[PDB]
Amino acid sequence: ASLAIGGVVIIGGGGHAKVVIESLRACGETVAAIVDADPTRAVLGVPVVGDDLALPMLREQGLSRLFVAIGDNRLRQKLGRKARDHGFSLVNAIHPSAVVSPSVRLGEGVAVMAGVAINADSWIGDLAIINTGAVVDADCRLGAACHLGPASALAGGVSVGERAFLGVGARVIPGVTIGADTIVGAGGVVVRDLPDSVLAIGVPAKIKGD
Amino acid sequence: ASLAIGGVVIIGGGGHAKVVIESLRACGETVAAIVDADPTRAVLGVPVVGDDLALPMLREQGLSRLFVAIGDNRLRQKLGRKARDHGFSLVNAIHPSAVVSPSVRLGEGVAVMAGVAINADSWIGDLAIINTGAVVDADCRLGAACHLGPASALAGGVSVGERAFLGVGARVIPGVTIGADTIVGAGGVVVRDLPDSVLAIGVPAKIKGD
Amino acid sequence: ASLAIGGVVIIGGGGHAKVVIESLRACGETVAAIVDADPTRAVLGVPVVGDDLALPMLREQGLSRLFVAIGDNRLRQKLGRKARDHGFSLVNAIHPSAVVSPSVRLGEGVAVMAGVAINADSWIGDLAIINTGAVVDADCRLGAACHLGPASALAGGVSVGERAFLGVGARVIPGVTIGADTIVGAGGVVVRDLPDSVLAIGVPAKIKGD
Ligand SMILES: CC(C)(COP(=O)(O)OP(=O)(O)OC[C@H]1O[C@@H](n2cnc3c(N)ncnc32)[C@H](O)[C@@H]1OP(=O)(O)O)[C@@H](O)C(=O)NCCC(=O)NCCS
Ligand SMILES: CC(C)(COP(=O)(O)OP(=O)(O)OC[C@H]1O[C@@H](n2cnc3c(N)ncnc32)[C@H](O)[C@@H]1OP(=O)(O)O)[C@@H](O)C(=O)NCCC(=O)NCCS
Ligand SMILES: CC(C)(COP(=O)(O)OP(=O)(O)OC[C@H]1O[C@@H](n2cnc3c(N)ncnc32)[C@H](O)[C@@H]1OP(=O)(O)O)[C@@H](O)C(=O)NCCC(=O)NCCS
Ligand SMILES: C[C@H]1O[C@H](OP(=O)(O)OP(=O)(O)OC[C@H]2O[C@@H](n3cnc4c(=O)[nH]c(N)nc43)[C@H](O)[C@@H]2O)[C@@H](O)[C@@H](O)[C@@H]1N
Ligand SMILES: C[C@H]1O[C@H](OP(=O)(O)OP(=O)(O)OC[C@H]2O[C@@H](n3cnc4c(=O)[nH]c(N)nc43)[C@H](O)[C@@H]2O)[C@@H](O)[C@@H](O)[C@@H]1N
Ligand SMILES: C[C@H]1O[C@H](OP(=O)(O)OP(=O)(O)OC[C@H]2O[C@@H](n3cnc4c(=O)[nH]c(N)nc43)[C@H](O)[C@@H]2O)[C@@H](O)[C@@H](O)[C@@H]1N
Ligand SMILES: [Cl-]
Ligand SMILES: [Cl-]
Ligand SMILES: [Cl-]
Ligand code: NA
Repeated sequence: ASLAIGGVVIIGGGGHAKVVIESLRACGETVAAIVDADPTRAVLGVPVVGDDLALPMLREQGLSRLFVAIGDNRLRQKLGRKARDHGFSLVNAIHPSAVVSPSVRLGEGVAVMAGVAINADSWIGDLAIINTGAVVDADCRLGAACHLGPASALAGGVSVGERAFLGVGARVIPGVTIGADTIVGAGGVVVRDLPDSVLAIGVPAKIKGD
Repeated sequence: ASLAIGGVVIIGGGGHAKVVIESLRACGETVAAIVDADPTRAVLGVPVVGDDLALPMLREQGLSRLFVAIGDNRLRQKLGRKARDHGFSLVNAIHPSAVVSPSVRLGEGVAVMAGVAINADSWIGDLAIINTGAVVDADCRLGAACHLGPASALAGGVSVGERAFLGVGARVIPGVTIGADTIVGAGGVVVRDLPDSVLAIGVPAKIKGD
Repeated sequence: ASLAIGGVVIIGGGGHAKVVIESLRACGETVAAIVDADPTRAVLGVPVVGDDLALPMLREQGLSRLFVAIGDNRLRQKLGRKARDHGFSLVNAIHPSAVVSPSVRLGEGVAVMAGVAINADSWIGDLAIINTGAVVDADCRLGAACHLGPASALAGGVSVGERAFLGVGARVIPGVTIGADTIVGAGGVVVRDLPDSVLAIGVPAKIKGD
């Protein structure tokens, strides 16, 4: 738990964390430490210092910036609130190759991976993930802790509910609203609104029941 | 109608205009004014000065560069001809993140959005839209006023007819020709030539009649 | 066969070569000559000097760097071995717009086109093609001489066998293994492992027999 001052604490030490670490370093930021539910190491050279019980120690030692690198959307949302309760500020991890329009509103704790484009007047909720190569056209609204998977695309005016997940290569046509907690499978093409809490797959995407 | 000299006039004041405005500003250009069929405001800080009846006034006051920011392909084509009749030059609106190969032939009034790649020896007709994240591989031929939607992709040697439209995430395999005025739905995967004036949807794309 | 010293020899003079030539020139490299099975010209200003029988002459004259610009995966693999037997080093042709993470392991003779992203801890075999706009998420393993077509995407932890081919816009969900010599059609969405030597198409991708 000997750290250098000033850097970013990461919650989570998986594959998603690797990619976030490399976005932060590409921006010139320093990653100080990881906390992981397996407290046993290092991720890309960043030390795993403990589990979430190490958060107060990290804060006391002067570290105050944090990113939640956990793919699971509800868990990420809960951990972001825990981190803020412990006095951390949630940074954004935006790869320098991402194109984020100057009229985009960004929340906090947002991941925006390499190759992303986000166009005019889009709003991006806290703790959203806009993954590698994803496209978000103008006037979209992305709720807190949703996840646009790699190579997915939203055409204009699409709203994505809190904690919704779009799989790799999913597509949404203009004006569509997708409910909270909804999953679009990989490659699904969404051509009408989706309610909350369903799973939709196919071209066109169709809701799959039990 | 008090303007600064030297900038670009925009026909259209919708969501597409927002994105074009931001491409032009990312290149260091100034947008002078919008003309919109609803002559009532501002779009991203650009004043709406009137409807298309204001074109001659704008030209007389020394403005001579124009972009047609209208998604509808036939309407865009008609408005580009009107603009040229009124003595405007049609500029291109190419986001600085777009990769346009040095052997690409570009027309005039072309939009090329953020994250696009256009490879060797492709030809891009006047008033085409190559939207956000779209890929155009080598040796493609894009007719005037066609529209490759966001995240769409053409493999090599594909020809797209005048005013054809490919929806978000559409794909075309090598060597395919798509007729004029044809629509490929979002996510459609085109594996054989399409004639003029049809609608094709699905993986693989199939023509949908009445 | 009068050449300038120091540049890259290209095997193949087709559409793929055009794109590779332009990646190399975008990096400031000089392309010295093409050898093509049709020994009859120039490709983008690069002289065709002969067929593969000209390799020893080229080496003797001091040229030692080579790229194999042949789309056919098995043929490319064979030609890369021939080139190395003749004393050439196989360079990589990585467009400057590609984002290649600093923990990616790259082989030799690899093409990485414009707009590609390759994330943390991915390994890319010799003579792989990562084509225009393709995305490779973290922890992927790409075998020698495979081809990820334009706008394709691998989510995390995907393994692609030697000489496998993914068509334009193909998608693979996390953790999937695709066998050697397997073809995924354009737009195919792979949701379970694929054995060697099959063809799979559709959303979801399904193996197509005779
Ligand atoms: C749709 C999904 C959520 C289903 O997971 P699951 O319910 O465990 O489903 P299974 O793998 O057991 O397959 C269920 C059935 O749906 C089909 N299926 C699975 N995923 C599909 C998809 N994306 N599109 C269409 N059909 C799909 C399967 O072929 C199977 O069909 P069957 O009835 O013929 O066997 C999942 O396959 C998916 O697409 N995940 C995306 C994950 C992702 O992209 N992650 C990126 C993280 S960065
Ligand atoms: C294909 C499209 C043009 C059809 O529009 P429409 O004819 O008004 O069709 P509807 O929304 O009434 O739906 C018609 C039927 O086709 C199906 N469908 C619609 N779009 C589909 C698509 N892209 N792929 C496959 N099926 C589709 C619907 O499920 C419906 O099926 P049903 O017979 O089971 O009800 C449209 O859905 C589309 O894909 N638009 C793309 C727009 C776009 O990407 N814009 C980006 C601008 S930058
Ligand atoms: C799948 C593929 C390999 C099949 O080639 P092929 O076996 O010669 O097939 P054909 O063109 O004769 O069509 C065979 C059948 O499969 C269907 N089909 C073809 N390609 C398909 C695809 N990608 N997805 C779903 N169905 C497809 C056809 O509609 C036809 O169906 P039918 O039985 O109703 O006629 C090919 O179409 C493909 O997708 N190629 C991708 C090439 C590419 O992306 N290259 C980029 C290089 S950089
Ligand atoms: C967006 C990505 O999300 C998922 O990636 P991921 O990195 O979140 O998932 P995994 O690789 O399983 O790693 C999650 C890591 O997160 C840790 N973890 C799991 N729960 C906790 C927790 O409560 N607190 C802390 N501090 N860490 C936790 C696990 O011990 C594990 O090391 C996967 O679904 C990927 O496919 C996807 N690309
Ligand atoms: C490429 C894009 O095309 C479409 O976007 P768009 O910006 O063209 O569409 P809208 O948002 O409806 O806006 C069109 C604007 O264009 C104006 N307009 C419509 N017709 C005219 C016209 O004849 N002359 C002028 N000067 N303006 C015209 C309308 O009054 C409206 O303000 C949509 O289909 C989008 O989903 C798509 N991304
Ligand atoms: C990745 C790309 O692969 C394929 O492109 P390609 O450039 O390899 O294919 P083609 O345009 O037919 O050109 C292949 C060139 O490669 C030459 N060639 C074919 N065989 C040989 C060879 O053994 N030695 C040499 N030196 N050259 C060979 C042919 O004479 C021809 O000029 C196509 O499938 C494209 O659609 C795809 N984008
Ligand atoms: Cl660091
Ligand atoms: Cl301006
Ligand atoms: Cl050169
Ligand atoms: Na892209």
